[PDB]
Amino acid sequence: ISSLWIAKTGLDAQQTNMDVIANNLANVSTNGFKRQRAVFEDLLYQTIRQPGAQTTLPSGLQIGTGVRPVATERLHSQGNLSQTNNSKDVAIKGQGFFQVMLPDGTSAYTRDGSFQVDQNGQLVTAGGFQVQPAITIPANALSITIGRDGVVSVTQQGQAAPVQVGQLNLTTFMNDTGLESIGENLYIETQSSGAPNESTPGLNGAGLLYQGYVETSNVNVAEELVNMIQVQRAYEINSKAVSTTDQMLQKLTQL
Amino acid sequence: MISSLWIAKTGLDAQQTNMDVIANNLANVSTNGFKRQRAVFEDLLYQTIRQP
Amino acid sequence: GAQTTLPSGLQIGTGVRPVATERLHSQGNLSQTNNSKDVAIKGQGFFQ
Amino acid sequence: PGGVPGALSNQPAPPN
Amino acid sequence: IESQAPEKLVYEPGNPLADANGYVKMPNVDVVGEMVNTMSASRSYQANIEVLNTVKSMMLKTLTLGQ
Amino acid sequence: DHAIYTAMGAASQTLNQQAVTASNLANASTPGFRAQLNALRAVPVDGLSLATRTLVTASTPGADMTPGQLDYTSRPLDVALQQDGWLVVQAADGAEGYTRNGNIQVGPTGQLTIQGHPVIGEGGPITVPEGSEITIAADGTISALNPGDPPNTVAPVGRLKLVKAEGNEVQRSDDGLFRLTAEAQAERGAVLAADPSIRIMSGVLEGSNVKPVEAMTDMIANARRFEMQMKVITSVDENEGRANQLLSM
Amino acid sequence: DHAIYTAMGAASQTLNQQAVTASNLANASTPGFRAQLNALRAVPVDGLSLATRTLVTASTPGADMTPGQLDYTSRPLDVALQQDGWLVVQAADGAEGYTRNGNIQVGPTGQLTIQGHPVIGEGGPITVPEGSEITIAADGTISALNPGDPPNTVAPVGRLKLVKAEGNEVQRSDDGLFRLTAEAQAERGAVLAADPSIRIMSGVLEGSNVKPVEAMTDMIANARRFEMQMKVITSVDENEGRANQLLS
Repeated sequence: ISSLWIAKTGLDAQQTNMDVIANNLANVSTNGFKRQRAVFEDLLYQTIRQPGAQTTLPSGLQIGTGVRPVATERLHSQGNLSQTNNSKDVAIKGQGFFQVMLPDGTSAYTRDGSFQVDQNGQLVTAGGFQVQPAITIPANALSITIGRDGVVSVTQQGQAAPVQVGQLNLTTFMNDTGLESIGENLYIETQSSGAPNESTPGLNGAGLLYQGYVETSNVNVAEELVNMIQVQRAYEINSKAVSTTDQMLQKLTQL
Repeated sequence: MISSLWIAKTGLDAQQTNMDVIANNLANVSTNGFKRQRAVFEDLLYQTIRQP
Repeated sequence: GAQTTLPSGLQIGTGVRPVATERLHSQGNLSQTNNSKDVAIKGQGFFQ
Repeated sequence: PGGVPGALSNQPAPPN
Repeated sequence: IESQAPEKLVYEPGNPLADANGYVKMPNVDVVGEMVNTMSASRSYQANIEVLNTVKSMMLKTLTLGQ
Repeated sequence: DHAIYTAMGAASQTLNQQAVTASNLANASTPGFRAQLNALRAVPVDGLSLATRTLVTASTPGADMTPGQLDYTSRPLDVALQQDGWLVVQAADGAEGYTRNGNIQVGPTGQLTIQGHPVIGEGGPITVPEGSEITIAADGTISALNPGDPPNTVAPVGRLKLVKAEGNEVQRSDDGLFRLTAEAQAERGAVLAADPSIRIMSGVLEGSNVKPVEAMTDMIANARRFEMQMKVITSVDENEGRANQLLSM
Repeated sequence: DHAIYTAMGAASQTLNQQAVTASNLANASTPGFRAQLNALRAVPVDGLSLATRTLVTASTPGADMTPGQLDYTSRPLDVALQQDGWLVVQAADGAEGYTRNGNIQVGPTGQLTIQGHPVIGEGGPITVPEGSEITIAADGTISALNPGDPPNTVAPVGRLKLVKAEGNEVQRSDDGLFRLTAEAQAERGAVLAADPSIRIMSGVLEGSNVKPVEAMTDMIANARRFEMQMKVITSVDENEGRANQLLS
């Protein structure tokens, strides 16, 4: 029956909005996580009888067909900074993304600023993926400094002048909402957010780098709880709608 | 099947791991030459729903 | 049948059965009991 | 040629 | 004849039968109308059977005219 | 006998009306949703004598224009409109549609869309320089700043086309967008002029206006109205059997 | 007299659909499970005069490929695939099968199994050295470290065979494994080569993907449809009685 079919679409959509809420809440401790927000749209409205030729009420019957989620979108709203005295952690001040290399050979983009030097120098992410544009750190390093403009300088012994290593380039897109989230803290260019523009930090819109800080999660907490309460109540309302149509048909079928 | 439970379970597990790491860091204040640990939590794979 | 439309065909399941319950061999934590007779194992090993 | 009466011959049979 | 009431639409974009907009067409069968049609057809069937029985009895009695 | 075609009608339409209310409940979280109103109309059958049969049909007399929910998302693109105010978008069929959704999304090209339909300014669809931070003023004015550039270079690019229309002047189309009714088009023209008195708030998003109390009460009434129709149908069916038996002998 | 058979077919196929739904619900806790879809097809009987009789046939059109929820278990051998990705195992009858169950187990002899089915690697079934600690990378690579040895001596042993296939290219076998359809086999070959674009997460197990809302709605619908068919059967059953008993 139309009622059961629609109310089912409603219940499924509130479960999606709770899944989104649960994903946002589970990622409170994630570094550089952008909150997800679910938007829904009503489906095609069916016109059974057109409005009449007109003091009185119009005469039509346009029953809808349900609801459907359109596209859960992330709010690239900048997060806060947490201090971690680790010299390898850098945080972005503004809109920008680090470019890393996936094992398949295609480039992904991340905002988590936790990096580590692996056994052959090379700043890699926590998952081990290499962080283009390749940064090799020598073993004679006494301290590593990542500058405002992405200059990686390394101090050594018996050398008053710090030996540099490279430039950390940030990727800038024109629609940051549009990147496809692969999963493992990586975004890829979709048909939207195309033409990834490489730039040294500080110019062409790229953000600055803070060494020793990590950008915390964007997720606000009270919004999630209010959304959860509303989702639960809408789910209960749709369950009461399902209950009504079932009883109605139980009386019709027990004719 | 329930889903939102298996996501909140991962949330609870991540917070439990964080609390274990914090407890280890606090318990070893008096050790000579101990290095603080920080656990990095970072999300799983996303499922993608077809959009005709 | 030989194949637009939906692949016709009634295929009905049977249910669910439990096959085997497995134990997770992960190192547990250590608690301090001053009794000198108690020992804890750091690794995969069993007293015979 | 007759056949099985009732349920078997009034349910949609397999193609072949 | 196939009824001309508009087909119902369900949003299942993963269904192979879904069109470019993702809507699967489901039948426009009205349950209450069909139940009432079944009941009224049954009553008309019984009325016609009773009519036929009465008419057959009347001719049987006509077969014994004048006797 | 034909009494069964009266009650059954109220049994059928009660389902149709329910299929409206359930739909309203399925979009409780839809941004910028106008709930469909349902109403039953009594259509009498006029014929030859003792006017005695009056059927019922379920119709939807427009929609409910009471403002929806108002949450505060710290997003410079989410916009909410004052009451009896509409945003203007370009519909799927090259036409003009009005909406309450303020979830404007900037495409990679920089063209603004709402639900995939590009928003409309005074110069038509609104485009924005690629990858620029956008702030919408309190009257629809749009300012774009290229990141990294000094704020002194904030320059306006366009203005949203905001219109004013009551709930009686607008009809919901099958694609979910509202259009001018025939009556309203007769006196206001095919294209609505921009209303400069409409005030728009940036950084908040307008939710749906589905009332839960109304929906729950309507569902209870629907169920307890069907049951009565099913009782009348059963009574007529039981009555017809005797009458049929009357034809014997 | 033959509308009773139409209604009986409808009721029996409603029972079949209910059986499918109950089987789906019974596996709400089955690791890496794919729900069986159900759809009532209509078969129109083609006689000469008025095809006023159309029957109902239940059908199961493939399965549901929406991933479920991942339980994070602190174990290196429980793995979860990307969306629309499949692990490859050697089937029961010496053939190849695909699955989502990432609960990889090891034996005393060291061979990897899933539900008892040995896992297939590049060079055939994967065998790990006896009694070693095993880690699975994010692209299928398998590393083995002998117990009580420096972790520096860890070395890769093999790579899992991870494939990509959609619902249209996949049909469930009677033993619970998924295989290629004939029309997909004709295009993509008898054996699917490894797909390097699939990422695999180690330490998370994928559960079932049965949706409770759809199952409950389906059960309600099945009950009501069955009641309507019983009413039709009862209505037909009285009329025929009267007719014959009287027109004799």
